[PDB]
Amino acid sequence: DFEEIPEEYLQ
Amino acid sequence: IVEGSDAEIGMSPWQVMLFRKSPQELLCGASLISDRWVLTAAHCLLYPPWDKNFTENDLLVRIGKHSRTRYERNIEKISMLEKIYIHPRYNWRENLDRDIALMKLKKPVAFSDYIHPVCLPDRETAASLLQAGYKGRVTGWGNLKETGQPSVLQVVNLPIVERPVCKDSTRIRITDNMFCAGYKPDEGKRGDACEGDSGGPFVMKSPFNNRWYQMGIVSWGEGCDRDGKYGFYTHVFRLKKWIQKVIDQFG
Amino acid sequence: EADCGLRPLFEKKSLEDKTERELLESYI
Ligand SMILES: C[C@@H](NS(=O)(=O)Cc1ccccc1)C(=O)N1CCC[C@H]1C(=O)NCc1ccc(C(=N)N)cc1
Ligand SMILES: C[C@@H](NS(=O)(=O)Cc1ccccc1)C(=O)N1CCC[C@H]1C(=O)NCc1ccc(C(=N)N)cc1
Ligand SMILES: *[C@@H]1O[C@H](CO)[C@@H](O)[C@H](O)[C@H]1NC(C)=O
Ligand code: NA
Ligand code: NA
Repeated sequence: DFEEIPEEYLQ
Repeated sequence: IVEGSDAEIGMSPWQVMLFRKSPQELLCGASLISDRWVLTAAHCLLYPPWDKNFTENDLLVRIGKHSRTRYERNIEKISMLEKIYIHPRYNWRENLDRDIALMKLKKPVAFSDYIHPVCLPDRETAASLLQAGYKGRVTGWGNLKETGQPSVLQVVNLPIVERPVCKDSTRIRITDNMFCAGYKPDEGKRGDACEGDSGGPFVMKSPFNNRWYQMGIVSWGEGCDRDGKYGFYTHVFRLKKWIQKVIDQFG
Repeated sequence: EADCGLRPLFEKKSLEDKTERELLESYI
């Protein structure tokens, strides 16, 4: 449903 | 938001989305009150009856958003949480009394056309504006109906309701740390916050200084937009001493 | 803080949003 966010924020 | 409309660009630049890291999904609304502090409802973070107990690393804050689901490149900013503070007398056992929490960001967010803090009321502004019939504004990406989800941020203006009417609408014990808002069945117009709007702001524009103040936090309601029911909001001014204590001590 | 509650795309440029007048009219 949600567009993936840049991986940097999930680190 | 039920029976609202699409927000204008930059209409609510203090609006914050609390975002779950995994699975990636909307958790709640919230608001920006400074470059390092975000205000939300305690039940967004802690609600044992539903096995909810989020820690800092579980969540992100997304600021400057309009679209619910898109990654708004070059517009939104995404922040990590340094620390969560829940009101020490938050009553999750009974009626969500004192439904308020603060989140300190790891790094300050840069203000922009789309990102800007809301004011918190002082005693005088609260006394002047928190009156039955006076309208405030609620915003959020929550459900469009009680039982779907919006493309972009929704907005609705709603009148504050007389305390005895709030009390007589529900079997739940209401406290001075809550107020309610919404139209009466006879008033024709409608609208309400809903699931997913939790933690977002109820704001009013002061006619004295033309600034927006956050008077409430979306807290609870029996269903959404039901005739004879009202939305309940955390009374921000009544809990401001706690807010200031947290920021003064940890900020 | 100093400029809290003043929106860049509205108050700061003296533009009104489409429904803020509804709020003002209720503040009787
Ligand atoms: C024990 C109490 N549970 S409760 O209402 O969910 C507790 C609560 C109240 C307000 C905010 C957050 C939590 C309850 O069920 N009560 C309190 C006294 C009468 C009865 C009631 O009718 N509650 C309204 C209500 C309860 C549950 C729901 C639901 N669908 N979960 C909806 C309305
Ligand atoms: C008392 C209880 N009522 S409830 O009917 O279950 C809330 C609910 C409505 C629609 C879908 C899912 C949940 C409630 O509001 N609770 C139980 C504990 C947390 C809080 C909550 O869900 N808050 C979110 C919320 C829901 C509705 C409204 C509204 N203004 N109608 C506001 C906040
Ligand atoms: C919720 O999580 C915290 C920290 O992990 C824990 O200490 C607490 O006991 C848990 N339950 C609460 C606050 O009700
Ligand atoms: Na009652
Ligand atoms: Na209603």
